[PDB]
Amino acid sequence: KSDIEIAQEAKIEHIKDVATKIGLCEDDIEYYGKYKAKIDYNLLKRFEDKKDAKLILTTAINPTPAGEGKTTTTVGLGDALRRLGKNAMIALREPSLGPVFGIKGGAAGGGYAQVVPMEDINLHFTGDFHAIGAANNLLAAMIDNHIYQGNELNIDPRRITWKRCVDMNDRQLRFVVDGLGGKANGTPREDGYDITVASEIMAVFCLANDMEDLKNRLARIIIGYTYDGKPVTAGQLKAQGAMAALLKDAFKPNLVQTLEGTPAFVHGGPFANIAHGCNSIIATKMALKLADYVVTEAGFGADLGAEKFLDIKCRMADIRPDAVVIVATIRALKYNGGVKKEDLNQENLDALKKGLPNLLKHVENITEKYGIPTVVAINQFPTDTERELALVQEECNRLGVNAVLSEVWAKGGEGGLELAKEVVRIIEEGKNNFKPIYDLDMGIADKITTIAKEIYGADGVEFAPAALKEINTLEELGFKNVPVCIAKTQYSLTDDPKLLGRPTGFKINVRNVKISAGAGFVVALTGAIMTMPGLPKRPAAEKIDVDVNGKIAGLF
Amino acid sequence: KSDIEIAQEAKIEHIKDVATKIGLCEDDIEYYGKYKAKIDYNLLKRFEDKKDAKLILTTAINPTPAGEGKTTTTVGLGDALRRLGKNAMIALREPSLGPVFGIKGGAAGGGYAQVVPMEDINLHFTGDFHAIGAANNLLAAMIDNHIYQGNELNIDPRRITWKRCVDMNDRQLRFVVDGLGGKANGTPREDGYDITVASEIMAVFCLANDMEDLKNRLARIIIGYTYDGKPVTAGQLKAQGAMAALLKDAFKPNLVQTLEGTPAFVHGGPFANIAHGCNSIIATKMALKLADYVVTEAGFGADLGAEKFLDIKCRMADIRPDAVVIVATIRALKYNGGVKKEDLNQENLDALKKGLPNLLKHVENITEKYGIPTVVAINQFPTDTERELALVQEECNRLGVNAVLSEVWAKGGEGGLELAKEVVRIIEEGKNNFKPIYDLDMGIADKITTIAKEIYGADGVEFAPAALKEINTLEELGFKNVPVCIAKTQYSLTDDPKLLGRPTGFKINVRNVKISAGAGFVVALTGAIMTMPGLPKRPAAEKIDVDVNGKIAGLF
Ligand SMILES: [K+]
Ligand SMILES: [K+]
Ligand SMILES: [K+]
Ligand SMILES: [K+]
Repeated sequence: KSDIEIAQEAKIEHIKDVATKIGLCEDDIEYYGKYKAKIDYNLLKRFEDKKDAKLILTTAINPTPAGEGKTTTTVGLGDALRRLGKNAMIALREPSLGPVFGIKGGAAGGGYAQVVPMEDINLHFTGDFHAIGAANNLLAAMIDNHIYQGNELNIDPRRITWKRCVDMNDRQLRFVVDGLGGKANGTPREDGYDITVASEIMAVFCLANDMEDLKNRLARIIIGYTYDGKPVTAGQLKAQGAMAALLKDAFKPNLVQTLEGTPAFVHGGPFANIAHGCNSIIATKMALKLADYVVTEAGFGADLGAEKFLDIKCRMADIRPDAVVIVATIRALKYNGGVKKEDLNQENLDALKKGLPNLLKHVENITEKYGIPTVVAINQFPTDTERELALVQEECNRLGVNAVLSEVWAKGGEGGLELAKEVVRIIEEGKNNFKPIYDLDMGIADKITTIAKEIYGADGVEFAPAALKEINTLEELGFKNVPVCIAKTQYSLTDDPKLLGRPTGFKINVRNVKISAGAGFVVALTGAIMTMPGLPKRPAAEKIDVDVNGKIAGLF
Repeated sequence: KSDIEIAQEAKIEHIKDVATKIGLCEDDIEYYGKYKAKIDYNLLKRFEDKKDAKLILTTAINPTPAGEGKTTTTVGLGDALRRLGKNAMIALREPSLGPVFGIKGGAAGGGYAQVVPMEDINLHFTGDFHAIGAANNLLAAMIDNHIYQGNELNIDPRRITWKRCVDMNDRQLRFVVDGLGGKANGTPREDGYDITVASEIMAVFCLANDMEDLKNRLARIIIGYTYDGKPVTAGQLKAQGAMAALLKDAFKPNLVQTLEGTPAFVHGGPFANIAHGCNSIIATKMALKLADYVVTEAGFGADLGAEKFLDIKCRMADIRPDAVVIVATIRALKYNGGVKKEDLNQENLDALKKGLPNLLKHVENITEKYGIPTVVAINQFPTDTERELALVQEECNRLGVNAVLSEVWAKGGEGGLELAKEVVRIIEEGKNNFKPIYDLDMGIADKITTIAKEIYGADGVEFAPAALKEINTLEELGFKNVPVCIAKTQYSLTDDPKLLGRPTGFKINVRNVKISAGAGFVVALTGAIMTMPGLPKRPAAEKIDVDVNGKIAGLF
């Protein structure tokens, strides 16, 4: 009935047998128990000529309180594809350790569309996030040590942008002063902690093509500035070698499985606002060699995660999407029309009509702006009536797109058969003219404007004076030709979370612009950003427990 | 040939095949690749009424700038016992991650007496220290959250004794102020970081009998005090279940091997000054059920590690040592006699006899105070003369103990055959009257006095006023009947590191006394303690590197 019940009651295959389904020898894998394995990244060099699998991006409409979660569809579509005899696998992100102790934690997907072992994935898993945190904190220690030991690079300690990290929900570490207790114990400065997944190490980890590229990106990281305002890099500190060493094992993608034994890579986990919201390039590229179909996803709605998957990841990974699945629900669209959280169980075509343009804007963006075959996945809910479901299908058909019902949550891979059938159809029959919505040689401001106008539907962008200054400085430093990562709210196409549906007559306000040199993109900031979540009054930690066997209870 | 070259060239068995030597099937072990495995701690409870293996404690004379073992002897002796057809295994500590990036990694042992894989052990290994850190930092976050959300327990944030941690040599975190940035972001307070291995979680982890005992020790931890001076525990914050959950897999002992395939547990790693300097109780007790002989060790010289192994660990684990090996070198003895670091290669029987009393005191302690069969191990060195060796043997025999030559560094197991014979002999023939040198009934000050008097050969102890008040306070809080852990210099029997040989007519100055309630012992402080070491001018990290293939270089 519950997710954990279904997970712990399911009969699961040994990971070797899962690895066999994607043509991996037992010399290619390293066991972490019977149900987890790391796959060596060096084998990707052997498949240099094999040609990529069909790539299916699961995205969604702007998230709402009604549902939803697109991962059940990602898992389900992978399960359904294998039930139709296709050699398919999936690539997901790994979840952060911190929130599990705040707000319980949950399944990668849910119902009969999950990945397992759930307990391991929601704790240490294979240790990647620890390795990522250790790299981040080595760099922090080496920055301060260099200053402490003489400061030949002339780093202004007040201008260190690099932050420490920990994978806990600890608001107490948001703003600190460290290096206190006299000259024997450091150099006093203002500092702060991000949760590990927010570190630039994570974005670099997830965007590296190979171990060589990983080290190059690490060296490229800008940790701060000199007294005269010159960037100082991790390479100047000779830190990249040691950081790569700490990430040697972690960089190997993790093989797990769905409930129905579909191979699954769970690897990496950056944010979808201040970063790109996708799982590792190494895992995606490796999955594209070892299978015939690959279903992956990007965080939040298609205005953020998909936009960044297509305009950042695809171009850095040199991969091309063959299909997009835009997940949605009737309830969510009624919410976009004006219906209150409590009143969503009642039929309302007029609200559905008013809030449906949110989906249509997304469907329009993928088909018309990006030029990719698209299908809409409607997750079934008891409340839904035929009239409601028909209007969605009707409006999607006006854009030349099918809206298929999905019951992957209740019925697993069977519930995704019709979706899977349609996905295969649009791959074979649908026209694909994919290209990123902007060219790399465009100016940073123009790129931010392009995404704002083309994807969000804005009249334009209002840059603050500080933003304009920062852009000029970044272009002066030689970063004009990198992609753009806009940090804004997920709940609306605009930068105002209240404006639901398909807002018009609006502009985006960019307050600041900051480079992530390792990641290789510029972050454009709109509102306030949370990089370190806190715990609630009654943390879920209080009800987590162990004893005989262990047997960890209270996680879910 | 360097240590890393020996380890890299050695032909090593599959851990399955190592495990079978101590009666373990694949269903008992949990792989971490081909060469590492975790063994379930619950396995111990079905060997309930099996008789314990022969327990051998490897210890040493006081450390010197020269060298002396100690681990090489522990590893080589295990190898030697197996060569004699005995079912022997070893238990060692895991090294901290931080120091590796400052002053390079080191072999678990040395020469031809190593434990492998060396690289993995000097990095993340099986992830235990990350888990231990996560538990520590979860508790920190829960303390601050509780205060932040209302502080029903009435914790005075200025009297929080619990510290955050990280496994990096970062002096910048020794003294901090956190909780800044206004009321949305915490409560301002003074704070600090320990290196992870100094966390009390490490001591609790290492002293827990089982999961039930682990959870009870965790809940028992005092994290600070209320505004009216009452202790506040992790139990009251309801964090023990969550911390236990983080430590579930970590608490399972790690199985690895020596170069000659001798089974080896590597588990836990606390300091030998502010803690007891032994590997985990769970690994030792579990080794005692799976083998016929178990060789283990404690940090620093017998005045520290052995004292704490015998007076703290043994009583808590309910184990009895059968033999003790005191490792020593001629050069180290001559250094105790006043010879300089540079002039040790020349023969000097005058200095040898002058510094021999250090060894004689340790031999006297183990044989007369503790009443355990003892053998002295002399690690061979080319410059040692026959007359020097003869003097040491004569003096040892004067106290009814043999000094056996050990060549385990150069010759491996073969070099320790003669030691193993003598170890087997003193077990069967030697009179064993083992008892700790103090009963738990005794008061805290008397317990401290007894150790100084008996083990260090002190005239007594000068307790500072603060120490006297702290001892009384603790006894009133109900901590009178707990063991005592004296933090002092390792280089001398006294608290003055300059005083070599066998000093007489001295007293130990105890400035403070602090409780580790989870660990279940009291810490007596003499001098200054470093719980967070710094990086040097040119960190080893600078020469650590990875190539295109992911091969790590420069770690050693
Ligand atoms: K995790
Ligand atoms: K800063
Ligand atoms: K380690
Ligand atoms: K404090």
